[PDB]
Amino acid sequence: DLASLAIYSFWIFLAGLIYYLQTENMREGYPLENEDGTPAANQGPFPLPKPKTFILPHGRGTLTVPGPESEDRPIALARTAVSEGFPHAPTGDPMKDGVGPASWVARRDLPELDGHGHNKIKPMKAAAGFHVSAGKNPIGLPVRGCDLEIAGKVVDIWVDIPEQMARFLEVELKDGSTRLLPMQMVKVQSNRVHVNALSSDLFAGIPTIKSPTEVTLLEEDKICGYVAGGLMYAAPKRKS
Amino acid sequence: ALLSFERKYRVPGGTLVGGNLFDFWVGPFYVGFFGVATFFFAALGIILIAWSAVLQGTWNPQLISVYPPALEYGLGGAPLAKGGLWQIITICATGAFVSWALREVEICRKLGIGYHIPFAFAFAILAYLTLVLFRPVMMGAWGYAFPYGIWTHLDWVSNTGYTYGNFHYNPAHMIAISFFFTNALALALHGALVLSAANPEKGKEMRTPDHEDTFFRDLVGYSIGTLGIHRLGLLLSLSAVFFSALCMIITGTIWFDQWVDWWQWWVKLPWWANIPGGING
Amino acid sequence: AEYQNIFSQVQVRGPADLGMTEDVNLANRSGVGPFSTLLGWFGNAQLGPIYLGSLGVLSLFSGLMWFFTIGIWFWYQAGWNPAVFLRDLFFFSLEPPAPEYGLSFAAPLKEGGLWLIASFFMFVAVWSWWGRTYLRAQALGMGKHTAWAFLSAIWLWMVLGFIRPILMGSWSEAVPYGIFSHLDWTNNFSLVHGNLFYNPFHGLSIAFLYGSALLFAMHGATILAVSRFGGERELEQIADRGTAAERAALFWRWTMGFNATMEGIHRWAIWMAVLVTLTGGIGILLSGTVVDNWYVWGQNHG
Ligand code: BCL
Ligand code: BCL
Ligand SMILES: CC[C@H]1c2cc3[nH]c4c(c3C)C(=O)[C@H](C(=O)OC)c4c3nc(cc4[nH]c(cc(n2)[C@@H]1C)c(C(C)=O)c4C)[C@@H](C)[C@@H]3CCC(=O)OC/C=C(\C)CCC[C@@H](C)CCC[C@H](C)CCCC(C)C
Ligand SMILES: CC[C@H]1c2cc3[nH]c4c(c3C)C(=O)[C@H](C(=O)OC)c4c3nc(cc4[nH]c(cc(n2)[C@@H]1C)c(C(C)=O)c4C)[C@@H](C)[C@@H]3CCC(=O)OC/C=C(\C)CCC[C@H](C)CCC[C@H](C)CCCC(C)C
Ligand SMILES: COC(C)(C)C(=O)C/C=C(\C)CC/C=C(\C)CC/C=C(\C)CCCC/C(C)=C/CC[C@H](C)CC/C=C(\C)CCC=C(C)C
Ligand SMILES: CCCCCCCCCCCC[N+](C)(C)[O-]
Ligand SMILES: CCCCCCCCCCCC[N+](C)(C)[O-]
Ligand SMILES: CCCCCCCCCCCC[N+](C)(C)[O-]
Ligand SMILES: CCCCCCCCCCCC[N+](C)(C)[O-]
Ligand SMILES: [Fe+3]
Repeated sequence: DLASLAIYSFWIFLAGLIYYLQTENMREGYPLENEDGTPAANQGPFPLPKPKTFILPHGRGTLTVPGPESEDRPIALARTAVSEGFPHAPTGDPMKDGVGPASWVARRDLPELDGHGHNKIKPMKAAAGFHVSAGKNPIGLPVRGCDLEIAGKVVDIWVDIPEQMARFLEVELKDGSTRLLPMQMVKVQSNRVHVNALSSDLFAGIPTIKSPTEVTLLEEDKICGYVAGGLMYAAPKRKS
Repeated sequence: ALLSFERKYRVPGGTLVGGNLFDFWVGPFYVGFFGVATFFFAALGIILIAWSAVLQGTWNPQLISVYPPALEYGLGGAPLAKGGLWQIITICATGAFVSWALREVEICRKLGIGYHIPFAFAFAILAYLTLVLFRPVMMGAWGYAFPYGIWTHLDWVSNTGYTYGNFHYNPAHMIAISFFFTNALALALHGALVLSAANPEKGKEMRTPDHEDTFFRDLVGYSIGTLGIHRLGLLLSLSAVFFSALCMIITGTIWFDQWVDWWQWWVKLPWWANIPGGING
Repeated sequence: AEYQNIFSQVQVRGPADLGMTEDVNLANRSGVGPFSTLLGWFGNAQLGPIYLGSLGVLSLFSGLMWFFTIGIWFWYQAGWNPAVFLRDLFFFSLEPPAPEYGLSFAAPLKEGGLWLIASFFMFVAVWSWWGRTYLRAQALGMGKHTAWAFLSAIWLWMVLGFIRPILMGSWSEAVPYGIFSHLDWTNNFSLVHGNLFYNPFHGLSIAFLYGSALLFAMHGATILAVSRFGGERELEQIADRGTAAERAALFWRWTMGFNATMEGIHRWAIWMAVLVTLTGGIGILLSGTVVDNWYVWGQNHG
């Protein structure tokens, strides 16, 4: 009957749909590889989808996926076993090298632009008409690392103009240079800003930005990467 | 075996239990100590379930059903064929679930991300525990739990419901449903919003978040924003399930009568209780 | 403890954002509204502006007419007494015409006519608002996802109070406007058709509802888990994969064996939610037109 028809029909629809859904999520990081980077033998039942090309605004060109994949940065890792499936140990300083939970991707070295073609993110000093409207203004508060030692002082807030949001705290270190600190990895308190991931001694290692009034996708990744990695690698310096 | 960008992430560490012992992968999958735990609990449980199936004398999945002990057994142990098997199976499920959560924690650490996912999952686990542990205890027999079978479980739902009248009147049930509906609404929108920006009209350039915020203020005069909608989703979801637990944990424990009748409180407020006319006067 | 990013710990404000100006008729957009610092702790603090236009007004006017046409009926039931009105608010009900009138538009007002008026108002209200979702997108050059997603919802509503009442031969088969009454109608609709738990569309529909919660839980917690690497900035992540997208995909690959991309995850999303009322609509449509009792149907399968 009709009902039987409809339901049998639907289970068929649903199956080609999953198939679709699945092949679309195969647009990045495919095809699969062996730990040595050579193409892996068994890529699953699903074919790579036919490529699609994105037209990036503000004449930043195009992106076609799937496409040639490459890390475009050295990886300082060495195998710890003779068969597949085991960890790869950092061969240096994982933090300094950017592997592990400290990994960063070679994103473009251009900043994210808003709808108008202006830098999406800005130090608040250069963002005409922005102010802390609620909560504790961090600016001026010392910054404490997981080792409970003071590392610097907030000397500005880098805001996201189109979404009117605090993205990073800029921090002034003992030598007078500054670093960005992701907003998402610090606790703003009444008398201090506490950073659990990094011990005071690692703040200097936080990668620097080439221009003082801009951050690029590459530098966001290298920074967030680094600060995140502290959680696992600063661990010996963290006390509470 | 690895995604084109996976290797630099596959470093040692992050394990909660047992150091480097189980710190490794199997194909795409991460094992970890709890990798093993869940496997063991999952193996055992499925076994017991098959064992129930022979005692039942059917291999047909639409028929197979593992029932809790009958009320006469209260919160004591029961013979295998008479409810023990379900009790173990329930222990094993719990073991599986919790372990699966703790593995999520272990992966979280290795990758250096937040614990929001293990977190949210614990709500699912807590809803399940409400229906097979917290409610039966409080009620006083494993027998109030739902049976493990594809349709028999739908039956428990239907019977348990109709016991208190039309269950629609359970007030926390009303609230819990509003989230389920609301969440789906919001998942519908979020998905649609991002896709429409990433896949504009033919030959046009990718839109920006600015467009997303504009599209919505134009539409309903407000936009919760890209960070917001993700906070929103997590919340509606967790809330739906939170109220779902609540509506059950109260049902049969502190309220055992017809749910519709509980509304008489409102209608019988002394200031309008006796005023004639309307529906109730 | 570590910061979780469920609530902002510092609010920043700037000049009211009047938004992108594509092909949008700027004469129609309103003025910026105030800013809720309340809202600001969760998401955006800025209210408005909003776009009026012709369809917005028609929609918005029919919308109120519907609501009010029901409202006066409730008052008439309450004996115009504000006390009764409050006491009995969820008990009042605007019911469709009796089965006697069939698909007739001649039912007396106290006997079903008023229901038709209200519905007519809702019909126009809803469709115009649909056209509104479409146009608003067109004017910004965006995909029409939202309008199509919306159409799914519309499907179930169309079926409940219009398509099914018409295929059954009478308006009496439609849903009454009322809080407790539309609950009862639902509960009763299942009883009559032999328990909707045997309607496999109903069962499918529940799977996608349950799933929507499962997914929006998964997606939300994930994006929050990696917002420490600017995860929420999904459009740029699509355009240039960040570590965020990577950690996201990998956490999931390592847990359950496969994974999404940032554009990908949102396709899972729109389809999981859209299938709820899509399947739903179908389950209800066959109910009572082709299948009288899902249990009997369940025994044979035809
Ligand atoms: C929480 C609310 C009620 C209840 C009310 C209902 C109602 C009402 C319905 C279901 C439906 C289903 N229920 Mg139930 N269900 C409950 C508790 C459970 C439990 C549990 C351990 O707590 C589980 C595992 C299930 C599982 C299921 C599926 C068989 C089915 C589709 C659900 C779905 O899409 O979810 C979304 C999740 C996903 C898409 C992720 C993938 C889920 C897959 C499908 C899981 C299948 C597991 C199953 C085959 C058993 C495996 C166990 C062993 C390892 C073999 N229910 C409680 C008692 N359930 C629907 C149905 O059609 O089944 C008859 C239906 O109509
Ligand atoms: C006793 C009750 C019966 C039963 C009878 C029914 C009936 C009858 C129906 C459902 C339906 C549904 N049931 Mg059932 N159901 C039962 C038990 C259950 C259980 C359970 C036991 O755990 C669950 C989980 C469900 C779950 C569900 C949903 C999956 C499904 C509706 C999805 C939806 O989101 O629509 C919500 C979305 C809409 C209604 C879309 C409307 C969109 C419109 C356009 C909104 C306009 C707004 C308006 C103009 C006002 C404006 C707003 C103001 C400005 C604020 N049922 C039992 C067996 N169920 C529906 C279905 O699809 O079944 C197959 C349905 O018709
Ligand atoms: C795919 C399935 C899900 C879905 C999707 C969906 N719904 C949608 C969309 C989509 C994709 C839209 O684009 C569209 C939308 O614009 O949302 C922002 C819509 C929408 N879904 C809505 C509601 C809705 N969707 C629902 C369900 C669902 N929608 C599904 C679960 C439900 C239910 C019953 O679960 C409801 C109630 C609307 C918010 C919106 C469609 C708006 C519309 O058509 O308006 C027409 C008429 C008016 C303008 C009426 C206004 C009259 C009011 C002023 C009266 C009430 C006054 C009241 C006392 C006010 C106070 C409220 C307080 C909280 C402050
Ligand atoms: C809290 C909000 C919602 C939510 C969230 C949620 N679910 C989650 C997560 C999150 C955040 C995960 O991270 C985790 C996941 O990895 O998803 C891919 C998970 C998950 N949610 C799942 C299912 C699921 N979630 C559901 C619900 C929900 N999940 C909510 C609505 C439902 C239902 C019925 O609504 C189901 C069916 C899994 C796909 C996955 C967890 C997988 C897992 O725990 O693996 C460990 C266990 C096994 C491999 C099998 C164990 C076998 C048992 C020992 C025996 C079988 C016993 C069982 C009781 C029989 C039941 C029979 C039925 C017919 C009744
Ligand atoms: C404060 O008092 C005043 C008077 C000021 C008020 O305004 C108060 C007002 C309230 C008390 C209002 C309360 C309103 C509610 C309780 C409403 C509840 C509504 C629901 C629960 C609705 C549920 C389901 C509705 C459904 C499925 C409607 C479907 C409608 C349609 C598909 C429309 C079909 C079209 C029809 C039959 C006519 C078509 C005619 C043509 C010519 C095309
Ligand atoms: C996480 C534990 C879940 C267990 C589910 C039910 C187990 C019942 C345990 C009772 C065993 C014996 N008793 C009555 C003497 O306590
Ligand atoms: C978006 C893809 C995920 C879809 C989930 C498919 C599994 C649902 C199984 C429901 C069982 C249903 N049925 C028809 C017997 O009632
Ligand atoms: C519904 C769950 C689907 C998970 C898919 C997992 C893909 C695994 C690919 C094969 C890897 C094989 N193995 C375990 C033999 O090494
Ligand atoms: C109801 C949800 C079911 C999810 C559908 C299962 C998809 C499995 C995809 C496995 C992909 C294998 N691969 C390529 C990663 O090895
Ligand atoms: Fe998202």
